[PDB]
Amino acid sequence: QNVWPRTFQNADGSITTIPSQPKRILSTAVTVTGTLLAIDAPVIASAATTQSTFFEQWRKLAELRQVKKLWPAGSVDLESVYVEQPDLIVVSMIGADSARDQIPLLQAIAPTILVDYSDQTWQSLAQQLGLATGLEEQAERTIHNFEQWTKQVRDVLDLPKGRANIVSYHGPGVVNAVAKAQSAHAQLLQSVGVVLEEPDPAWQAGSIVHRDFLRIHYEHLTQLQAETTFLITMTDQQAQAFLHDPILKNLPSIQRKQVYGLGENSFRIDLFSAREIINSLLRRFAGEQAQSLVMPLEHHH
Repeated sequence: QNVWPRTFQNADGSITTIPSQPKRILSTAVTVTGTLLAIDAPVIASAATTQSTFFEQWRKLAELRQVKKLWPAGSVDLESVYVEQPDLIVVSMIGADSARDQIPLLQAIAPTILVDYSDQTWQSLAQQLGLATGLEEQAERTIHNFEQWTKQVRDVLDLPKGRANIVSYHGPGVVNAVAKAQSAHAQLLQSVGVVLEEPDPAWQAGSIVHRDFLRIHYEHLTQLQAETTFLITMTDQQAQAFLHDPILKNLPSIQRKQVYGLGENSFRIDLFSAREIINSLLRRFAGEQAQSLVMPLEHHH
């Protein structure tokens, strides 16, 4: 019968023994909280962004589930963790929201696990979170339902002819970026039928490398060939700056007026920002097939 206690494999190759199924999960990493919510884990409290907020893709869901907002990233409050009486404490390995250095102190309060969201998809992260929480079946269900959804959406979209690129636009005089072939963004769009133009890895600027984005000198933007451009972290209103950038006036996507914001929450892909992104593709490209496939933040509360 027993699958508790169990031992969780932390992202750094350490381990953490979890004596019983956690029912009071506290997240020290605002980024991880999105995926805890995605699999309906019993999260009772979560740390926040440096700006003391929950990520907007899921904030409303966290508030609805009464997830207590804790400290802003960068100011881990060990005493508030003690107060929450957690039975599982979740820490990220890499990022502003990472409480990795506090693991020894955290482990003194409750079983503390270490996960990495920076180097894998939310889906891969969801599977690991399922093991830590006994929600393996829920993780798979969430992942699979989502996959089936993208298959359904793929069938109803009427995308522009040709290819698209995925750009993070900051304008002239500054490093810009293009989504890489293995990025979560590229995989998501490809899953609903978008055919992508990939960036030249030679364009790499500086020494900071990320899984999702190739960082590049602004001047390389003029070399993009795709007939469509999707803009990271931008609304269509904000996209105007890209459309009206005189240096970019010859881009095929600008010539065709096929430049589209991926939305304010599209920097990082989790279930909820992915949902928003896919919803925007339905509304733009699926016509009156669009609405019935649009997915809410949640339903059947």
